[PDB]
Amino acid sequence: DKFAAKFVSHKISRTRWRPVSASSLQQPDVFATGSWDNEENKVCVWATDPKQLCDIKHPGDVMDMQFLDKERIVTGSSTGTVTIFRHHENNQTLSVNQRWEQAHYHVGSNMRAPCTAIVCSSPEIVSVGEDGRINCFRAESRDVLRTIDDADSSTMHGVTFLRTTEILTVNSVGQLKLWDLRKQGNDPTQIFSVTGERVPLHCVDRHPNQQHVVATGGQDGMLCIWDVRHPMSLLNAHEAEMWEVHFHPSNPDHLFTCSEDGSLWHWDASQLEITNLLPLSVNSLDVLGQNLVCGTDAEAIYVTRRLFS
Amino acid sequence: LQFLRDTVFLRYRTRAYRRAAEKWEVAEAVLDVFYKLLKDYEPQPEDFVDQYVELQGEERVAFKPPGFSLMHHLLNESPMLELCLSLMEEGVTQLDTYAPFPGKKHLEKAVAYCFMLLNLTLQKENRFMDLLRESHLSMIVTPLEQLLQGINPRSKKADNVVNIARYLCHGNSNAELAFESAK
Amino acid sequence: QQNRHIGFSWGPGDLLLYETLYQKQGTAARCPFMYLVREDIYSPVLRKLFNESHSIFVGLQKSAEEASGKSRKAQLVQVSRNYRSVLRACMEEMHTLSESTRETAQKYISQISILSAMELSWNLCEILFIESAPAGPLLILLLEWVRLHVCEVDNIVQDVLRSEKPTEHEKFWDGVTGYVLQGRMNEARQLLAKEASTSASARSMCRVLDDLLKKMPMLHTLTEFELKWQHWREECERHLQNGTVHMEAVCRVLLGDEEVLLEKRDTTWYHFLVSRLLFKHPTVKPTELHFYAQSSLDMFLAGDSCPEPLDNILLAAFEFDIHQVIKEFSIVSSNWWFVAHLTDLLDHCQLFMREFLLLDYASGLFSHHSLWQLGVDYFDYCPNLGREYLKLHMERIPLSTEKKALKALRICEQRQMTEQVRSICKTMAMQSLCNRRLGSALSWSIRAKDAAFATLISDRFLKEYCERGNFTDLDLIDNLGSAMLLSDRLTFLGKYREFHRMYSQEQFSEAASLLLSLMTARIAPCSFWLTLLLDALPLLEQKQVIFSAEQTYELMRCLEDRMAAKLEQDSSIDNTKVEMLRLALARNLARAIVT
Amino acid sequence: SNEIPEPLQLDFFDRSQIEQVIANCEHKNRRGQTVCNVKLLHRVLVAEVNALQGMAAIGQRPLLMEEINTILQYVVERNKLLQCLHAKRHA
Amino acid sequence: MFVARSIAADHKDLIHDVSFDFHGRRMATCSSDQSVKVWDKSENVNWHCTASWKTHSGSVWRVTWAHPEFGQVLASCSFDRTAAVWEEIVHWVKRTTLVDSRTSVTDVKFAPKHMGLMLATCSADGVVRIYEAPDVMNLSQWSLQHEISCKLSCSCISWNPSSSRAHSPMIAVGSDDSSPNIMGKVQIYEYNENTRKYAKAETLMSVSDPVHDIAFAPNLGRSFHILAVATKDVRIFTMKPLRKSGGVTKFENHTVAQFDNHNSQVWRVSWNITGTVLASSGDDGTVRLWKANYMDNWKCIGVLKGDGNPVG
Repeated sequence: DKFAAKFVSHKISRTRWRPVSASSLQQPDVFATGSWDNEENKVCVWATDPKQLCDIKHPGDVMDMQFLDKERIVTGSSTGTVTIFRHHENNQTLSVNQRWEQAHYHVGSNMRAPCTAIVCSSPEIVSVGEDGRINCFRAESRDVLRTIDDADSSTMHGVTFLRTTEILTVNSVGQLKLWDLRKQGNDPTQIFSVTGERVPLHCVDRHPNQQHVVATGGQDGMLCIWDVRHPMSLLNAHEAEMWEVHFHPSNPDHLFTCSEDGSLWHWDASQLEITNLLPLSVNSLDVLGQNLVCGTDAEAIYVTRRLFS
Repeated sequence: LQFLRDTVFLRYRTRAYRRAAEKWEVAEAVLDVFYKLLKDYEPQPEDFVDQYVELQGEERVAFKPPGFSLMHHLLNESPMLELCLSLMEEGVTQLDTYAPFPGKKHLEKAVAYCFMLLNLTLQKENRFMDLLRESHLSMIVTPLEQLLQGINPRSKKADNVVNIARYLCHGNSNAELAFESAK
Repeated sequence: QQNRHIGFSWGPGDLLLYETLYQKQGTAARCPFMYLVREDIYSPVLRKLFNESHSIFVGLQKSAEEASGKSRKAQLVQVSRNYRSVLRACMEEMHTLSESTRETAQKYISQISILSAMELSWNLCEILFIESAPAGPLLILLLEWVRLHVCEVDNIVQDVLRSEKPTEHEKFWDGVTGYVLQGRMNEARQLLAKEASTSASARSMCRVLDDLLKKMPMLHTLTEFELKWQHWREECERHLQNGTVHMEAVCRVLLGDEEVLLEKRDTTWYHFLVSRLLFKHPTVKPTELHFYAQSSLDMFLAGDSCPEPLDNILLAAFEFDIHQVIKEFSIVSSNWWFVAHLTDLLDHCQLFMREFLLLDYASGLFSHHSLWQLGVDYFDYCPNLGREYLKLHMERIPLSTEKKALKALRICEQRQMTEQVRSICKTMAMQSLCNRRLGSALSWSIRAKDAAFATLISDRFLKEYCERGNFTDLDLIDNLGSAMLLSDRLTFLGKYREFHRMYSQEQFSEAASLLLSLMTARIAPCSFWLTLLLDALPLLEQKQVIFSAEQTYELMRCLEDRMAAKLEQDSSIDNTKVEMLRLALARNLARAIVT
Repeated sequence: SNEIPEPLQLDFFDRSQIEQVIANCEHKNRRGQTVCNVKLLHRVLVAEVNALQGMAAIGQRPLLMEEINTILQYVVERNKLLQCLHAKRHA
Repeated sequence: MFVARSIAADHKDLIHDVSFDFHGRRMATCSSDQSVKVWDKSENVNWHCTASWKTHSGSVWRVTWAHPEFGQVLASCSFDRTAAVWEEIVHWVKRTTLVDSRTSVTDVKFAPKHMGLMLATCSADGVVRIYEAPDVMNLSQWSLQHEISCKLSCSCISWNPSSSRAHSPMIAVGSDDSSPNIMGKVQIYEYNENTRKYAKAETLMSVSDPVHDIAFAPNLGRSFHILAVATKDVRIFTMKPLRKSGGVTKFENHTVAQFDNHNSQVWRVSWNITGTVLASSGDDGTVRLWKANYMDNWKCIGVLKGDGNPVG
């Protein structure tokens, strides 16, 4: 009943709301979606059935999408190119701002390498990739500020700004590496791994308040709670790979985990209360207060405005 | 103001404290400044007119006095009001236990600051609402008397009023809160 | 053209046509052509249709066991209603598209018409078989069907009531008579409530007609209805006799007069049929409906109008011949969605091919870049020939990003398709390795549990170590654990790295033991033998003796065995090594004989 | 008292799948004889690893054989303990 | 929706044979100007030429792509009795030049992956040679392992795609020799493990006319096999193995379809990915597609005109 399902024609890989001003008591209404597994993929912007406002033909596949600010959307293509789009609200038109065509490319060989994940702290854009590379750019710089080459032989899947000038990266062999952007060396400060297992890690998230709490997800569908200072807790959850984990921004006591089996579970800390919000595969989710949106591989967008009712 | 409010109220809710008592001190400390900011805000006819200053070529609304913004977030259901009511509820519950808690006096002072925040609001509520209707602003405001009866997201009822009353039971211990509740 | 033979190259779902040479040893042209042969599945709205229908199907299949009898019948009717609702929604969406772009409106309008045909046919067939209502309720539902699909009478009456003074319109009596034809008394009575006040005699006659329309026996037990109906018809006939043009015709109708039902047949053949039945035969027999319909068609298409294919389909449905309906539809429609779903529903209705059509549909789903998941879903349900098809197409899907590959593997694993898993894993690993990425290759190899590829990867690591002097990705090598036992070469690498760690952090004794163990087991290749011996050398040299006498004797044996196999600068250093080794061993042996 | 030891540590097998073989062994020869026969069980176990093709990396065979022996011992122990419990219950 | 695409071939001379890869994105176009061009497909359907090189002086007949598991391996047979193996270095590089054949190598076919990398070349002398590369990293090393004499001029070869262990490897060999009386131009060779050599199993005596092209159909988990023979008329056969050793298991043959609708010589026959739709070419310049219905009745489903338009 809560969820209103509008069927689109493109598999939805990413769903992210437009950051809302805290001072004003406004409710988030505009969110953005990115599509994959199609000949001509695209980036759409919707307003809460959701009505699409504007969309742009995105070259390649939209792997990861982050909202830099209210008017800028940073998208990572599957060809490695990291692009920034400027939203002109007055004319409802998305326009290309700045792009780094060869941000990620495999060593020596010809052809391209995919950009798995991006993270943003205006004006710093750190992008990891399948190749061992942690390229760092700036909103107005036409050049790459720093490139940690051969950082990880294995494909890196995700990235997040632990503290400042520090990034936590997960890789295909099950290793959480703490990196530092000030040290000029190309070696990780610390490497956290489960003893004996090499289960790949797909997702990583940091607690909004305390910076020492990091939650990650593996191919075994297990939620591992880590303490970067001191895995504290291993939680059995899904019976299949956990693609994305997200903490609720306003009230962190709530957590949402999406798996390919098709279950948008909700964890409530405030005895963890686990409930199935949805009745193919759920790829992404984004929550901001009482509003949540998730995109599935069944070419559908599920939007709720009364999540906690 | 923005820094204080946002950061310190967040931490009020969810942030590890080695000492249990330190959880309340932070709240009381930021709540005191909220009180003294709201006490002197006398609604003027120029507060409800706003100007736009050109900072770095981006027309951004100017910063109204601390009181304007300290009120407009109170006459709606912003998490300020929700957290204030939740704080009163927690204080009533913990005080009902009648035990020697850590930071009992601190909670007394903080909830007193909360009740005084409420009691001051109602008068300037009439005044602001009256002025507000005349300035042709777009901001919307619902009086406090309809908000106290709102649906509490925790109890799923309008039980703010019941929580308020219970402070009367503790009249022999905390008479100040008793007087404020009666008022 | 010009006698050029046309070659073909079957790809994964696409035929490539190229014009080869003239066959005979070489009209002058160029050769700039390369066509691709293969839009039901490409329409976006139709994709959404497919998605929702898949979910409906899954729901139905799971509920087949629990729901029984009358409950099950109702559930089936409801499922049919859901399918038709989705069809209607899709049709409505396409209409706004045709409105937006009138340049493609013709194509869209044609598609919309085909969809409507499918939907109305769906409804008719579904009602007759699934609902299987008795003599009376069947005619009630037929009347409903006509009203819902043929809304032409409504448009007429709409234009009427939007006139300036409706009673004087040319359409007025037409819409009244149509309301009466569709069995809706109330609206015709509200209509002639308007003219009743125009004049006095008109008033009187309208009041009489209104009374009859109100007191008309109608079904909402059978014989009683029948006698009341007979009495009402007698009364109407008497009124007609007493009167003896528009109310004339209306009461002509209220009796069921064949002429007046013919002279204003101006809606469709089936509309004519329904009107005729309602008036002439209020009680309807399902078995003779086919004859009635044939007669109605012959009467309506009295000219040279040839039975449309749709008309033929409808006649076959009236003859209760499901097979013929399916056959006719197959010729007209390439999209098998309708056919398959209809067969599925009727199969659950236990009436009777289903597996064949479903297989074809899901095979097309696997020829689409994005619709391949629905194909998997539908192939699974087919009993005997599903697995083979599934395995084939799965193994032959393009794999690019690690995401797609991971999803494919997950799908395979659930259905216990080991061979398919292995192939995919091997392909991925090979590509990864060609582009450096040693770490990624190893993981994929571990997953397919392949000893050969693991051996290969471990060999490359050792080569790199020899050249650089330092091991790369030390951490990856330390936590292999049980994956190490996959290959013998992999096992060697791990133990060597362990020795490296050990002796570095003051665990010389353990390290030496591990080294001697490795050498004696012959896991090491021959070039690593010499390095292990060189390492053993300073171990002996250290003031605190590490190797025992017997261990050094075993090393001696290995050195001598190596010398024999070798036969079947470096040499100088190795001989010096040998001599020092011997001296140390002998001193230790003395100390042991001593101790 | 009851003293059941460690589970199966399988190198190139699935610990969960060995339970089906455990139930095969748990078939009652006659009455209350959930012990199959050491002759049959041994033969079957030896033939299982032969079926597993030892191809390129054929250096793990001694380890494989030790594992067979350990499994047999554990099965025997289980059966003995069950029989003892049954006798205790009778008493 | 049958579409018509006009890709400028950029070829100075007549194109002979094109062949797609396993995953359907890379294709090789050999031409009469002694050049082999590799066209790759981008995200957009547009095709782009990536590598162009000269290969052999003799007329190149066929081009066969290997399974991607072994890498990007190509193969090209020619009039000059050579079979070259190509591989990129990261430009295509010749690794070996198989020249044991004394006559024009006419057809080259890669073995199914389960057996290994076993290239097979049939020559006009009547000898099918099955080579084998021991290590995939070193592709310059190819050792001849089996030579099968057929006593007739070989024209085409086709392996059995079946991966069932019960089905021993089988290879089919045709004969283009226009023999006036000699029949049985299609011979099937089975691999007897006991003798570790290839032995003749069945000879299709029915085919008494020159065989231009043969093609096995995927088994699809069935007891019998399907072989398409292109002669003066399209013929489809069903070889059901008999009951059951020390020798070849004899077969029972039945001709289930014979189409002379081409009214001309059928030159090429190829199945689709699932072996349901067979295509055929002819002197008429038309490609007729044949598909079986639910009653096992084969019928033509499509015909094409020379100018590229479909026949309505």
